[PDB]
Amino acid sequence: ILGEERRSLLIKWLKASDTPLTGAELAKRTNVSRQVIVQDVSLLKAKNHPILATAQGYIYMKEANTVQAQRVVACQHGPADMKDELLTLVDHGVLIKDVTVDHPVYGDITASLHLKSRKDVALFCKRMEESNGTLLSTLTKGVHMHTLEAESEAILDEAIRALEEKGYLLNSF
Ligand SMILES: O=C(O)c1cccnc1
Ligand SMILES: [Zn+2]
Repeated sequence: ILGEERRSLLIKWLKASDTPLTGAELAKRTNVSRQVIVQDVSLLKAKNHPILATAQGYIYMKEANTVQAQRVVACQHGPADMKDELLTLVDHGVLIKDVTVDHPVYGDITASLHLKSRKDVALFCKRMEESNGTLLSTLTKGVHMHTLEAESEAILDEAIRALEEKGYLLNSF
């Protein structure tokens, strides 16, 4: 009963929230561990709840008041330019929805980043360097995909052109 009560609260809180809720926050609200929250959300996903774990916390997927522009972008940068690439995108008001790496063993690996602010980017880059941080390894020579989302196609164009000026796009060859 208590586990089902806890998961009912998680759904309520995620539906009411306009921002990601960290596993740590959800764990503190329910007196469990972040690991228990992982298991709760896993069970909810198997019940077809569209809950996504992002780099900033859990979100319940729903639609916006205006339909946003979206684009798949092929990128490439050196092993020290991740923070500058991501900051360039959020500074143009672009949501960095995900990143995909073409891994020789796993195939395409996609992480739901949902980076939106400078603080999102700074905290994510710090946490990845403090861990193993090998999602964008020497395996693809920095080549990777992003799904980007913005209010207009004009805004995506300016952000993508800002990537090219820094040499962060995959050069058609
Ligand atoms: O965009 C990048 O460079 C990136 C994003 C997530 C993880 N590693 C690299
Ligand atoms: Zn990138």
